[PDB]
Amino acid sequence: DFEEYWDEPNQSKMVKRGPSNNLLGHDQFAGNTLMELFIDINKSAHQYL
Amino acid sequence: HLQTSITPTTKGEFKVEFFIKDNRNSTKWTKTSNGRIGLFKHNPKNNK
Repeated sequence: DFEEYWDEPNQSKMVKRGPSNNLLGHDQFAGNTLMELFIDINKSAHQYL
Repeated sequence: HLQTSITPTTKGEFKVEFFIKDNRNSTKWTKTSNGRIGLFKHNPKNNK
């Protein structure tokens, strides 16, 4: 009799988004909207830089 | 979850705005209070 149990804090969801191809970055849900981003130009999505 | 934001506005001045939510789940904040403050040294020669 299968029932679904699971509990992942939304922080884990916000972490599993990983890097971002675009230069806007991923959202840190806090106060006035805040767009964070990490860049390593050697990678593929920012290689053109 | 209460979070205060401090925004530089002018020389000395600053802007303060607050927000709240539920911690483990909520991505939705709703501003509860706000105001402006200024970091100016006063004149304590009219005092007591």
